[PDB]
Amino acid sequence: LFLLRHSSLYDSFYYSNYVNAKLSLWNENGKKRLHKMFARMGIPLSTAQETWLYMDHSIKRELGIIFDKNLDRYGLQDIIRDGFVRTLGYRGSISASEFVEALTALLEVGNSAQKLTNLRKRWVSNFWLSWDALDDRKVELLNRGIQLAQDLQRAIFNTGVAILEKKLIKHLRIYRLCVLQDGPDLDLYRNPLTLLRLGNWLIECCAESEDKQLLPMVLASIDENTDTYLVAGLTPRYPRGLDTIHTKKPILNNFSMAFQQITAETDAKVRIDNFESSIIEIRREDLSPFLEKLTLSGLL
Amino acid sequence: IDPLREELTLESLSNVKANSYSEWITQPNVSRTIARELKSFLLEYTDETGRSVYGARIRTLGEMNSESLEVNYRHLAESKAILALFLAKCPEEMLKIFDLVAMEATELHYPDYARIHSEIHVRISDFPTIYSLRELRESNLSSLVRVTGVVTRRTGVFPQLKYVKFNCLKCGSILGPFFQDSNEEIRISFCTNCKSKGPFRVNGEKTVYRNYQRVTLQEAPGTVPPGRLPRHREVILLADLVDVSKPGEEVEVTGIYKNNYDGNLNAKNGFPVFATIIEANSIKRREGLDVFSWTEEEEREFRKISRDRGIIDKIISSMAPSIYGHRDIKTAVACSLFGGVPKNVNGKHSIRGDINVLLLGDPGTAKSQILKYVEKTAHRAVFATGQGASAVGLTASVRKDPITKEWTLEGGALVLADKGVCLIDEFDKMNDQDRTSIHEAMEQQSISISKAGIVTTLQARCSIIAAANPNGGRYNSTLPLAQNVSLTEPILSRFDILCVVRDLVDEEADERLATFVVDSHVRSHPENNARQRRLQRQRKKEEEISPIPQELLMKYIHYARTKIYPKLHQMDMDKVSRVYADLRRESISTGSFPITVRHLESILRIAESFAKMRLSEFVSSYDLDRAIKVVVDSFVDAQKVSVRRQLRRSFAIYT
Ligand SMILES: Nc1ncnc2c1ncn2[C@@H]1O[C@H](COP(=O)(O)OP(=O)(O)OP(=O)(O)O)[C@@H](O)[C@H]1O
Ligand SMILES: [Mg+2]
Ligand SMILES: [Zn+2]
Repeated sequence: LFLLRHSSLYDSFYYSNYVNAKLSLWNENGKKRLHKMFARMGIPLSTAQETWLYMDHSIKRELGIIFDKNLDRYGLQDIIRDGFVRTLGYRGSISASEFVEALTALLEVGNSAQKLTNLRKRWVSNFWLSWDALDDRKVELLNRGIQLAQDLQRAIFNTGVAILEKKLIKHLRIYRLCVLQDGPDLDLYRNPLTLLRLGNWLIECCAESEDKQLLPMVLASIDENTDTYLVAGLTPRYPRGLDTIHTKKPILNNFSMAFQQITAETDAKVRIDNFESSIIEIRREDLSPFLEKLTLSGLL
Repeated sequence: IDPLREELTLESLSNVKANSYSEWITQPNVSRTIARELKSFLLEYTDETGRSVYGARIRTLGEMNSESLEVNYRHLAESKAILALFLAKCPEEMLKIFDLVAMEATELHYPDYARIHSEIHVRISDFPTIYSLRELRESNLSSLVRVTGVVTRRTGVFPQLKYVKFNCLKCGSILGPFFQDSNEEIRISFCTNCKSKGPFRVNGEKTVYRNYQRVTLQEAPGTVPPGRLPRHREVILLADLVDVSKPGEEVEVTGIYKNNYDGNLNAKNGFPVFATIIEANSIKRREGLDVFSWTEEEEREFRKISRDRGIIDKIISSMAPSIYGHRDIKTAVACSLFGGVPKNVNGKHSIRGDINVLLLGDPGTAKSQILKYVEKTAHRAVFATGQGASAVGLTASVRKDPITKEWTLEGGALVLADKGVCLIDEFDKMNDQDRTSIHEAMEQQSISISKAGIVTTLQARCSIIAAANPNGGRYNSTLPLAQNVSLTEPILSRFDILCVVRDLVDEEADERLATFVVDSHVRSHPENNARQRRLQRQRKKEEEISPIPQELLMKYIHYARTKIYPKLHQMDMDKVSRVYADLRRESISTGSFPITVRHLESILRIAESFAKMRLSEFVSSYDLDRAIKVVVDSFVDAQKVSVRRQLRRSFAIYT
């Protein structure tokens, strides 16, 4: 769940990759199913939306039993897991996943060639902003990171809802394409980490579950301020929490070699400089030709 | 075996052995039999498709954390007639048993639902027998009755004790729990612990409360026989029913008609008369539930229709088809009905989205009828006549709350029509003060009130459509609009589209008008399943005069005003800038009101409304040019003939 100990239970079940993938909350029927689940579990709706700290302590104590009793029915039996929790005296607890999410949020949204340099240097500064937060004397940075993580998750959820509702994910025998060209949150999708967050969100929902074949997904986002696409080549994933022989074998990501070959053949000023080869930057006028070349490559 | 645990059969319930129905129902064995039968009905009732209606109803009830399970009376009557008869004759005890059975059934689906709510009230929806406030007599006391009326009063929401616990003053003993009837207060005249007739008091700070509200239901003016006084009663709304209706609504109330002893009435009238009030059990508004409501299936139809190339023309034509001419009126009024997109800029600049239309012309021109039509078509509309209106009734009125005895404040005509339309007929006849009362709502979009120390500001964001006839009884085409109507320059400026109507004489036009009017009269003669056949013929005629059915259009207006907010992405500003410059260049002539920027704002508003017709969030060029045409024609027609010739000559591309 997403920031269970720093938000409301309803929000924890709402802004979650696995929960949404299992229940497909992006449509109204998913929200109705979630409401029915909460009603069956016995937790009221007003109580479920109260912050974790101020929520009634009885339900907080009995939560594990409630989850065990009433989650098999809705298929969310893989939600339960064992994780590390670190708490300092008289201060609220925090789990490893929440700490990592806060650190990533601080890295992402915390705070011609000139714009590129400014963006990269802002990311470098955010690196140090995150570095300090990793200490026990800088709890304020941790709280700010948690708030920023909440905001980023809300924005990514909204964008994913829009994409899924409008059915922008075209399907091809080899790969799947999702190109963004408008929206209110397109500014955020310039940091590779945020774009990868959106990619993971989309991969979990209907690309790894819902009886769908596993194909690499190419996700791109425009930025009119520089006229280029932050194309990212993501790898598929097997259903979460399903141990099997095929699950043991890692799913290799073949985007790097095909990307390099296509860049070598053509000339579109592709910026292959990120350490992760999955991400490049292609000019606006040369996106569709590059996609056609990738389709013809047959190397994915 | 315990005798108290034995249960009768279904037939034996019909055979009543007791003085009254309540005594029969209250018996243990009969109570258990009734509970079993009600549970069976809830758990085994199926419709034509065979779906268990009440299982899905209970699931939905649990989904929303609601404490009300609506039950259809017809289903109960069809399944178990005797139980329906008992519920009709003795509502209180049957409803208590039904509430217990419904709480068991709900717990069947959601085992832990008791934590969320401990009581699930059962509400009867469709009582076959409908009464009126005039025909209620003593025979209806303590029975379920369905009445129709209009709400004319309402009080605030207060908590009322649900279980009380008294105490003594001589010995200090504390009495047990009781149930507090909504109509009469609990009275104790003798103790049980000290067994003395001494005074008492309310104690036991631990108590469970419930919401309580009271409204005054009055008979519908139309239903009242010719010129008779309307009859009113007081309705009590308990928890889960408060704030379900507001003054000025037509509602149907199903509840228990109870009575109680009132000393004041006996002292006043001089005879042993008892006060009466209705304890509400369900409230509904007064086909189905609401035409404006639409479904997911219908939303797909609207998108298909909007794809039509000339949908805008069909919408304009389908508006007031019974009226032959006055296409400019139809365009303006349709634009007003569709409305605009209000805009705010960083909380520093506010732009109104409403569109105001002033209708002016010769006496017989189909002016009031169009306003009457748009009254029906509009979602929330209020109709007021110039003669029969006042500022106090247009802003608000102050009342005294019978419970708290603190002065409250009513809603006015403009307030009641917020986010809607405020139609005014015979506008020129209104007095100066009332005409000033509307200046604020026209532009400020808010009404300020200061009465009885209740200083506050109210929200009034509504479009105004006004109809009037020119001063002197006719429009002298030679003179300008200034002298023709007595309205002052400000209010005249505030109007966006000014569709002046002119009644001239022409042989061909009069022939066409006569033919259309006579055909309309003959078509609507009263003489010219059975209900389905009637609907089919009505649809035949409706399509005869309307390319689009009225029913679809009514929902179309609501859907467009709700879900679509068109915005101007990019468009050649220079076109409208050039039109504005030319308007100012040609408006310098004496006798023509200067073309202020208010016309430019109106152009944009009409463009947004026109784009709303297609359900397109991109304001294309065609809509902007059409809005330019509308505004230019509206301005040109208002001027004198001498200036009209030059204005028509100069403006050719736009018109
Ligand atoms: N173009 C038209 N087509 C059909 N009927 C028309 C037309 N013009 C006028 N009428 C008829 O003229 C009659 C005039 O009454 P209506 O209520 O429409 O307004 P009015 O009383 O003439 O208006 P005003 O308030 O300006 O005096 C109505 O019966 C209307 O049907
Ligand atoms: Mg009239
Ligand atoms: Zn006593």
